[PDB]
Amino acid sequence: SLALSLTADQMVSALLDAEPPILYSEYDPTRPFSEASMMGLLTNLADRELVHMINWAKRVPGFVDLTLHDQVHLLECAWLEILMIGLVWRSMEHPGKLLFAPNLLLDRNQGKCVEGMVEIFDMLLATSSRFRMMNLQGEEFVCLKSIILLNSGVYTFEEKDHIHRVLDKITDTLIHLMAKAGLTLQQQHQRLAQLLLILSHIRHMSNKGMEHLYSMKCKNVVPLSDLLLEMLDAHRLH
Amino acid sequence: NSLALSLTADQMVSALLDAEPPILYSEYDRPFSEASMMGLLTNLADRELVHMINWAKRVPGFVDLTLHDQVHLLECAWLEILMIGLVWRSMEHPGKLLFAPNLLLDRNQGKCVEGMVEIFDMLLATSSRFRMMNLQGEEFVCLKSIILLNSGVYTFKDHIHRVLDKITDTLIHLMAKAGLTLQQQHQRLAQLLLILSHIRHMSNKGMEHLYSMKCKNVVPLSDLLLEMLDAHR
Amino acid sequence: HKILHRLLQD
Amino acid sequence: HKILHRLLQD
Ligand SMILES: C[C@H]1CCCC(=O)CCC/C=C/c2cc(O)cc(O)c2C(=O)O1
Ligand SMILES: C[C@H]1CCCC(=O)CCC/C=C/c2cc(O)cc(O)c2C(=O)O1
Repeated sequence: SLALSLTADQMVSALLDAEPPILYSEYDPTRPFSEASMMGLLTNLADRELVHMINWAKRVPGFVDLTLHDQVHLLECAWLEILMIGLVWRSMEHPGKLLFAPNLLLDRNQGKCVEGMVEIFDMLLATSSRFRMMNLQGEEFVCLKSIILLNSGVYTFEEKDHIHRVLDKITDTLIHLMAKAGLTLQQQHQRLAQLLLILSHIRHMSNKGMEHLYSMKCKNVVPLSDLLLEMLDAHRLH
Repeated sequence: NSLALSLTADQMVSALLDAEPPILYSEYDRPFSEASMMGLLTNLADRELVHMINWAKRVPGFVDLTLHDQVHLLECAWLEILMIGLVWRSMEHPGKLLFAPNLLLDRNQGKCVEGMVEIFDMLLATSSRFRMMNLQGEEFVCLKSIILLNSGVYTFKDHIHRVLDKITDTLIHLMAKAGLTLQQQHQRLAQLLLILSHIRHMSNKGMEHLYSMKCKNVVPLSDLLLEMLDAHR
Repeated sequence: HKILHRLLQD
Repeated sequence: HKILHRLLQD
């Protein structure tokens, strides 16, 4: 395993190099919004992001060493979390707006056009505002995203101790980044705690979002791809 | 400008330890039905909640918040608080959940109630995780206080986050006391706080289950429990 | 206007 | 079996 043989800098550059591209939406400024249309846009984007995410996870150090079965499980639990922290990250410098795509920038008012959406919009906007005041760096973001992929499903399965080992390495990397930025030890630990506590909120937003996705599936007016349905079924809501 | 920030790490620890709620008992019993087990658990939850409120008021910095901010934090976190408490006292009972000293249940009994076994397994997994980490009581009370102040902080600021830093310092101070190196200190801190993500997940699953119990309308739910539940939608 | 208010104030 | 399974293989 080369994942535990990587330095902090080698960890950072690897994660940075593995970054998925910013995809565009099929958004038509001519077309008036409807519920079905806006949701259709968002579910379509998510489906396309998923393909890039799955191939991104392969390039996360340590993920390849897991069994296929364990890879499937981690991605099934964490996929909406990964999307969400990605959405929040690229929305950082657009206060009061979520940048789903470069051509798809939405405020909370447009989230109200979809019943039950607004609550999730506000939580995402608050997360994005929190990253802004912390001045979250790209190097820290990619660490947090990899932590989510490895940590979220680890309590729901010999192989775990390897996962926790990789997780410990990423923690080392975060601290290395903070010490590099001139922070004191007290500040390093405080910032580390601040960043990891965000993940609690990201889990919460995902759980809520998953429930919303389940409801969309039931009223059956918004087209959901087969992959998106399978990720949804993986959480087994009733 | 208040008193929580002035405390030392040891004064923080002793305050939290002193504020700990008591271990409550369940009713003395006959094999459990779905309604009987849920009755005992909801009854227990209601009595634990009353002690949780007084416990919360004794967490340094919580009294400085407005009445409405205190309400928001507790409404958001109450099930999380119950769960880490349940998980904590279940540590020395592998494969079992110690709801009360006279209510020690395993996963087979979680199947007395539909949809309960998954929550049971998640709690059990969390408990053994704490066990394998050798979680200390001083670390536990820090984690529980953290859950209280953090879970609802993104659904409202500065005071709360300063108290959170204060507890992080206290957590690190505890690990430095135990003889852990700097690397082990921030590694363990990370390991502990990542558990809170799972605890959040368990609480969200548990909240949905409580909602469906309300809809079934067979298990008697107190008004307090009903209000705490309705705050999440 | 809730039970939680009473418990926190007492 | 499922799609995630296949995409993780290729
Ligand atoms: C607003 C939130 C509700 C999440 C609940 C939901 O409706 C998911 C289906 C629509 C997808 C939205 C979406 C798509 C992406 O490519 C990235 C994302 O972060 C999201 C997303 O976070 O949706
Ligand atoms: C099993 C789980 C399902 C959570 C869902 C649920 O049924 C909540 C209502 C019954 C109360 C359970 C309970 C009571 C306590 O005093 C402490 C607890 O940790 C719980 C609890 O964790 O409930």
